[PDB]
Amino acid sequence: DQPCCRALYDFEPENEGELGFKEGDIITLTNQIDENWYEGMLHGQSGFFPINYVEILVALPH
Amino acid sequence: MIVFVRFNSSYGFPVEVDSDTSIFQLKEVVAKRQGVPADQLRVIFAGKELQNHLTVQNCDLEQQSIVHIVQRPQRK
Repeated sequence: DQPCCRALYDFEPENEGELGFKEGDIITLTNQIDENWYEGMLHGQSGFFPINYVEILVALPH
Repeated sequence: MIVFVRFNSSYGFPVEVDSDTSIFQLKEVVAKRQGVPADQLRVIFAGKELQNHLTVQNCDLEQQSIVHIVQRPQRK
């Protein structure tokens, strides 16, 4: 029910606010920032990550 | 050598490269194709992000290998 995304690739945070995750990790998608940045939470940590780096299990209401 | 480039798509287009080809070059191939800055493109192979100054014979890139090249946004 909760929109979640699957980490298709490894994403290491290089900037402040970026959400780091490893390949195969499930991120709790909660919002969209723009056409390339997604907002979500992982292990309690909140931040943004690229849309083309993850898979969409449950799409957002549109 | 043939390498399959995938840009956020399901499939991958085969590009003919050589042993001394650098990642930068492979990136430019997509840059001129999608009209996207080469400095904003990243190459991922086998769950590993390849460094721009890396060459074919300096990585685990072999014949008929597929790579995922996409535009990685940066917020600064």
